[PDB]
Amino acid sequence: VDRSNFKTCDESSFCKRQRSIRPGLSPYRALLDTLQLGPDALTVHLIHEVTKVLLVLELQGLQKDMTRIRIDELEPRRPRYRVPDVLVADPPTARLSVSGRDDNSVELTVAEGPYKIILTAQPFRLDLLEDRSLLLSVNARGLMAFEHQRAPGAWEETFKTHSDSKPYGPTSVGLDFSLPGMEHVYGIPEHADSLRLKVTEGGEPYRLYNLDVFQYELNNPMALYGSVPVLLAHSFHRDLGIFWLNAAETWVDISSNTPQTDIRWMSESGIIDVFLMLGPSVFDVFRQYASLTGTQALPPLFSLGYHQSRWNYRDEADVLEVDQGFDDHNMPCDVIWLDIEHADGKRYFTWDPTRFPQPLNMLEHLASKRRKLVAIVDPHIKVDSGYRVHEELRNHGLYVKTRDGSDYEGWCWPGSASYPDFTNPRMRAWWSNMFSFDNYEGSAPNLYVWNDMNEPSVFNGPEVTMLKDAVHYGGWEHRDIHNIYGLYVHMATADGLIQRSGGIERPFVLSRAFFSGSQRFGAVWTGDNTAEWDHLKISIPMCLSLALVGLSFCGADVGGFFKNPEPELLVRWYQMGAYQPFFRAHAHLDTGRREPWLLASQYQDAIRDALFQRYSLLPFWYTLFYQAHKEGFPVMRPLWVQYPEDMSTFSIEDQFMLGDALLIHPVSDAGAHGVQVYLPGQEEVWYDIQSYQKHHGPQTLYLPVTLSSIPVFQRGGTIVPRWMRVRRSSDCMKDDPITLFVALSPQGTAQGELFLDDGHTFNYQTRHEFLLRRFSFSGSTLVSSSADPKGHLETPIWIERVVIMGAGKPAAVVLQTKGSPESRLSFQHDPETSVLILRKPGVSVASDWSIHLR
Amino acid sequence: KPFTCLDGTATIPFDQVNDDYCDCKDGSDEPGTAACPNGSFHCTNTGYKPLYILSSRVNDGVCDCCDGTDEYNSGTVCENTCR
Ligand SMILES: O=[N+]([O-])c1cc(-n2cnnn2)ccc1NCCCCCCN[C@H]1C[C@](O)(CO)[C@@H](O)[C@H](O)[C@H]1O
Ligand SMILES: [Ca+2]
Ligand SMILES: [Ca+2]
Repeated sequence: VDRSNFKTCDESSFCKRQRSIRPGLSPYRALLDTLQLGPDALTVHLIHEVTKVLLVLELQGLQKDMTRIRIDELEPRRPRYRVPDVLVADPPTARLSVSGRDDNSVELTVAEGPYKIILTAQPFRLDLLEDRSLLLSVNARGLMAFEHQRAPGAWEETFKTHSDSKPYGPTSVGLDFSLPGMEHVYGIPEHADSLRLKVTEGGEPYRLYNLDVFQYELNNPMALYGSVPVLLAHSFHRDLGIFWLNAAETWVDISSNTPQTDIRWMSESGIIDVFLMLGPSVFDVFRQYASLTGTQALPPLFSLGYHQSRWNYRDEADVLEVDQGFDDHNMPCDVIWLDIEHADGKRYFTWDPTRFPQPLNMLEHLASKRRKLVAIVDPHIKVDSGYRVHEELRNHGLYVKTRDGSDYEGWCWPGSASYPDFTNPRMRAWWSNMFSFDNYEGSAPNLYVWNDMNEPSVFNGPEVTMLKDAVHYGGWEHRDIHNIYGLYVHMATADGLIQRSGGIERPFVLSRAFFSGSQRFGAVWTGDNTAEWDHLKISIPMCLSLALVGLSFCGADVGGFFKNPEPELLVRWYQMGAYQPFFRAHAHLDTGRREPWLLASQYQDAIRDALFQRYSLLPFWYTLFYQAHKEGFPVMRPLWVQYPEDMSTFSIEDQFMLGDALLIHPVSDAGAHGVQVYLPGQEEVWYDIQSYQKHHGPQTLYLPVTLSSIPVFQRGGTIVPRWMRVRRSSDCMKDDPITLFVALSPQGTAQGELFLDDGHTFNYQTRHEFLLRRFSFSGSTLVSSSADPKGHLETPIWIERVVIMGAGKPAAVVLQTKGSPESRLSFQHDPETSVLILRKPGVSVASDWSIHLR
Repeated sequence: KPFTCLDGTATIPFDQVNDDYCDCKDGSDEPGTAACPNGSFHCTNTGYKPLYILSSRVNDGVCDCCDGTDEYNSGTVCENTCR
C-alpha cells in the first residue's frame, strides 16, 4: 500500500486539533438553572467557560436499558447534520426522574431503576450506574470538544493536489468515555487488524472513513472500505456497547489504565449522538443495538451456497463452460458472477454486444441448471451522451454537484464519470426502478447484483474518494454524509430487486462499503485481499469484528484477490471459506484461472469435500441466519461470546463458533501437521465431527491434520440438522430429507432448532409460511415440537436419519407421531465411538413426533 | 427372498429396495432414487446412447437423461431430446 495517498491524523486538520486536546479539566459546565426534565428527554444548557459558546444536552433514557446522549449548538448559524435512515424507528423512551440534587450534581433515575445517571455541573460529566455499580463515565478525562459554526488547515485546506474549500470551517465534535473494569474492546470495522482492538496511545487512532485502499496491508489502523461506529466492551462481569451515530470522518482513540479502558470519538461534522447500551450480557447488547438499527436481512437460501467469481469471465460460452465444469467434476455451486467486463465499456446496466449478446438465453441456461448469476453494478456513471442512464440522471438533476452548481465529474473505470446523489430519496427511487425487468434489459429473476466501489471510489479524488466540499441533497456537504453513501447504494439496489418482483422475492446484494444498518440490505466482503497465508488468517477477526456489530453476512475472497495462491493455500482457503457466512472465490484480472477442478486430483478432492460439508450444513446456516434476522444475534461468533467468563478466550481469533453448536479451527499454516484447538467450557463436552471422538473441556487439544482436515467440533447438548444428499445447487436440495445430529451433553440432553420456508420469498413474514421446529433430547427421548406455531408450510421434507453421539446401545427404538400407529425403527450402534444411527424415521418435518430409546 | 448388496455388506428385504433410504455401502439398493451418495441412475435413453448419472441427480429438477426418466417426481417435466 502507498500510505502517502492517505491522511494520518496529523495530516487531518480536525483530527490534529482534536487530538492535541489531552486529558484535563474540561471547560464545559452544565447550567442547572436551565435544566428542564421532560418525559422523553432531559434538556440542559452547556457552556464553554472561555468562548462562552452555549450548547444543548439532550439526555434520554430508553427502553431496553439504553441511554442516548445528543449535544448540539443552542443557537446555530446553520443546522448541523443528524444522520437519517440508519435508525429503523424512533427509539421508545423511558422517563427520567430527579432522585437527588445539590449545588453541583443532579441524580436521575431511569423509570423505577435500577439504572441511574449522575449529571455533574462543573466540570460537565455524566456517570451511568446500575444501583451503586459505576458502569460508564462521559467526559471524565475532559476531552469534550465542540467546534461551533463561525462566520462562513482550519478553513481552506489542501492535501497533495486537492483543495477542500471548507466553506464552514472547523465544525468537529468529540467526546470520551471511561469503562471501569473493561480491558477488552471490539468492533469499529473495517480494519485489517486483530479482533481485540489495540491501544492507540503510541500511534495512530482508528480511522472510520470509507476508503478504497489498494493492496491494503495487515495489522494497522488505516480506514478500509466500510465504517460501523460501534464498540463493544467485554469483561468477566459485564458487557457494554457504544454506538457513535455520526456519518462524517471519525477517529477513535483507545487507551488503557482498577483496570479501565478509555474511548474517544472525534468526528468532522454533525452533532454528538451516541447510544449507551448497558447489557448486562453481550446478547443483551445485540438486542439493544438491533432495536436501533435493525437485524440481518434473511438471505435467500441460494446466496448461502458457494459463489464462483473472477475478474473476468470472457463471454457467455465461458460462463456456461464454468457451469458445466462444476457438474462434470461433481462440485456444487449456486452462483456464477459477472464482473465489470460483462458490460459495454463499464456502462452499467448494459451488456457487451460481442461477448454477452443474449443475456436472457444465458440466464435461461443457468436457470435450467437451477443456478443464479450475479452482475456487478457500480455507482459511477460514465459521462456519455449516448448512455441512457447518464442522460436521465443529468436531465433530472440527480447527480452530486459541486459548489458552482455543476455536476461533479471524477475518474473511475469508464474514464470520466459522475456520481448519483444516493442521499436523495428521488435518486434512490430512480435507481430502484432501473432494476425493473423492462428497464434493465437482459435481466431475469435469477440475476442478482453486486455493488462495488460505492465508498465512492474516485481515482483522481483526494484519498481516492469524493471531494469534501461536494454538495448533496438538501445542501449538505459530502463531508457530512460520506460514510452512508455506500449504504444508500446497497439500500436502493436491494429495494430494486424487491420491486422488480412485485415485492415477493427476497434480494441478494453484495456491497463493499457499508455503515450501521447495512445488515438490513444483504452481504459485505473485506475487499481486495491477497493470496497469502496471513490474509487467510485475518479473515476470521475481520468477519468476527463485523459479526459483533450486526453484519453477519460477511466473507473474504477465497484464495485471495491479488496474486496466485499455491495449491495448498487455495485448499486451506476453501476449508476456511466453507465455514464462513459469505462463501465466494474471486480473483484479480491478471491471476491464473483457479476454478477448483483445475488443480491436481488430491487438491480437487479436499476442495470438493469442503464444498460438500458446506452444502450439507445449509439447514443449519439457514436457521442461524433466521435467528440473526429475528433476534439480532451474530451467526459467526468469537469464543468469548459463548464463554464470557473464560478470560483465556477474550482474544482468540484463530478459532470461531457458528451459533452455539460448532467450534471451527481451520488450518492456516503451510505444511502444518497439527493444530492447537482450545475446547472451552467447564462440564462441557465436544465431539470431533469427523471421528466422533468425545473431548472434555476445558483443554487445549493437539489434533493431527492432513490436507483434507477441517477441525470442526460439535458442542454437547446441541442438535445440528443437515442435508446429507449433496446436489449441484441448493435449489435442487430444498425439498430433501433432513438428518439430525444429536450431540449429548454429560447430562444426556440436547436441543436445537430448524427453520424452513420456500427459500426465496417474503411469504414467511407476509403469510407466515415457514416452519420453526424445536428438537429436544432428555432422558431417553427425542421430541420434535413447534418453536413457533403461527408458521405452517406445505413441504415434502421429512426426517430420514438421526445420528446420536454419546449414546449407549438401546434394546428397541420406538417412534410415535400423531395420525400414525406406533412404529419400530431399526438402528446401528458403534460401541467404540458411542454413536447411534436411527434408520429412516420417515416422519414429516411439519409433524410433532417423539423417538424413545428403550 | 431378500436383497443382497453387491458388495455383500448386508441383506435387506426387497421392500428396502428403492425405499428412498440408503442401506448398502455401494448404493446398490437405490438404483431408482437419490438416496445413496455413491449410487447411479441408468437412463435407458432409447434412440440415443444409454448413460449412467449420479444418484444425486435423480429428481433434482434438472433434465439429465435425454429420455427424461430421471425427473419423475420433481415438478420438472422433461421432454425427450435423444434425437
Ligand atoms: O495504481 N494502480 O494500480 C491503479 C491506478 C488507477 N488510476 C487511474 N487513474 N488514476 N489512477 C486505477 C487503478 C489502479 N489499480 C488497478 C486495479 C486494482 C484495483 C482493484 C479494484 N477492486 C474492485 C474492482 C474489481 O477489481 C473489478 O470490479 C473487483 O474485481 C474487485 O472485487 C473490487 O474490489
Ligand atoms: Ca433402501
Ligand atoms: Ca436430474
